[PDB]
Amino acid sequence: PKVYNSIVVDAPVERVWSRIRNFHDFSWAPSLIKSCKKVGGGGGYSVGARRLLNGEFLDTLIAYSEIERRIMYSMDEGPSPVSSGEIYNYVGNLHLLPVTIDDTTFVEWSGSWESASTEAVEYMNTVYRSLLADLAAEFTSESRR
Amino acid sequence: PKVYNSIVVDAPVERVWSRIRNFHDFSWAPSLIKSCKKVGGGGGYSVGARRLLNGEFLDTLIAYSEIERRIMYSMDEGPSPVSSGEIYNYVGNLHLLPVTIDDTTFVEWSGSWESASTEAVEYMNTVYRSLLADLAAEFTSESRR
Amino acid sequence: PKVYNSIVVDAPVERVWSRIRNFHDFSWAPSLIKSCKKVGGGGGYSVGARRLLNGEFLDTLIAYSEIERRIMYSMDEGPSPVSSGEIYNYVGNLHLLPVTIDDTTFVEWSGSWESASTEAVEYMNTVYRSLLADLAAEFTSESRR
Amino acid sequence: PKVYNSIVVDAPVERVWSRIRNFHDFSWAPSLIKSCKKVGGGGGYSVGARRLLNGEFLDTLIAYSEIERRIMYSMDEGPSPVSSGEIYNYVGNLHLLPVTIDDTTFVEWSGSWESASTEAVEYMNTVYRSLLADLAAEFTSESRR
Repeated sequence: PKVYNSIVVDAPVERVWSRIRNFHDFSWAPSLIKSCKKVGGGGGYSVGARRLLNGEFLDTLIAYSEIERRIMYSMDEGPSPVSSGEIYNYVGNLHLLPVTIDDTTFVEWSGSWESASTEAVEYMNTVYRSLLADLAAEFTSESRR
Repeated sequence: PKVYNSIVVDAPVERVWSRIRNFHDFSWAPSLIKSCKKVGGGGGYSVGARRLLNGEFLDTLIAYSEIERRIMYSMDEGPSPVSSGEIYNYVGNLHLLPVTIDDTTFVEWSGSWESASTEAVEYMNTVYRSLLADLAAEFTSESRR
Repeated sequence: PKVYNSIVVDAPVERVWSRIRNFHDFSWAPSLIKSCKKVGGGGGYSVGARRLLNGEFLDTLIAYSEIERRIMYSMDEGPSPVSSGEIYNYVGNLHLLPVTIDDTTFVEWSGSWESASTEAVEYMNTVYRSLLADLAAEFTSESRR
Repeated sequence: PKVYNSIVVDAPVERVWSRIRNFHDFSWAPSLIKSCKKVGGGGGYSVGARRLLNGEFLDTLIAYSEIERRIMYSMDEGPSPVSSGEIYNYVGNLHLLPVTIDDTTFVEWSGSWESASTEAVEYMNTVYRSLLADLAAEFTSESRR
């Protein structure tokens, strides 16, 4: 199955990227993400780097693009209904584009995986919408004053 | 050289696509496009189809994606400073994405070409911004009532 | 689930493309494809075009790229284990690249779908390998004399 | 302008990738590359990493994909005719695909840049063909014994 969620953020793309570009800095989504621990070697832009979030999501960075402003990762472990016992080949894909007419930012987040069920679809929609909502709340049409 | 312009349109992506999806229907950008004539065989979604706009832009459809909502074309002839005597390998790339949180539409338009100069850069920025501005004006935050 | 199969064909990419580029001409894979009937409007390069193969595979063209030499389609109906009762969102993706050093052709064919099982994986591997094998047999290192 | 060169290598894709996957290890192309020095922070898979080759090519890693087996970089400095005084926005794109039928590897290398001339086209074709030729020579149809 797969999910796709997107929002427009009232801040220039360079600023939004500067904030989210580090695979080991998730401080920008404090609602859902309570802890983000580096695991394995490699820094925040090093493909192969890993992280553990909330003590239960284990992610590996599988692709990074400075030029396209994209971060892609596998979710290697997670809580039900996205545990490794119920899904496989989970790939997350977070990507920015400029909205040039008013110098804002389009943010898209895709997820896809294999599974015998669609049980995880609602759950990841909820997760991604929360993460994106934090990102938007940080860059408001008035927070840009 | 290349150009990139984008806007957010206050209408659902299915509606925006329905309006722009036909390579031979350019009625949605009346400010700059005064006439759009079919040239050669193939309909509005047929790769290889061609069109003449304003009696001076000759375009060929070189790629079309219903699934990705993308139209790509070569500009084979055009007025200075985008005539075939001054540039080559012009490719235009028009593409939609949904903004899911509020059910709006992100629209991006890219152009790239080869040239001894950048003289065409300002000119195409002006063209694309006008075309996109028509698209936005048609789908206003209030025109969605 | 998904499948991916590829081969190298001893013929220039322009020749291979010329042979496979028509969504309604499948005469190049006579082993598995016994009949290919046009369904609905639109010609062989018209996105939206449909075809029925062997009286049981119903395909729709969902993307076409002359510039990238790619054909993408949904399989809307098929025999078990790829019937619409057992899988959904089947997308096939057939794409050519030149092998420039000796002027040959790389051919890749991808398939992906959603399903409660992987039962269709072996089956589509078998189908794609047969189709590609026909393509190769037609363009041999000696058939290029 | 741009260049595109490709070859088929008689070795499995995992082996070819293992050999070329490190932005700071260029030992696989000894014909043209005599020295490869790390510059700046970040390791061989860290986007932002830089290198100096032959004391004259300064490259920065701008994208890396483990999942797609791709390395992309900007050439920030180089000898004429690819010096920063004569070209700009040089991007190199090195990418592997499996040839599944016989378990070999397709290798493609693209380059693109902006320039008032095409003088660099022949020159980069020559460079890329040499680099690829080293890669092939290392993995021969008999070196796989």
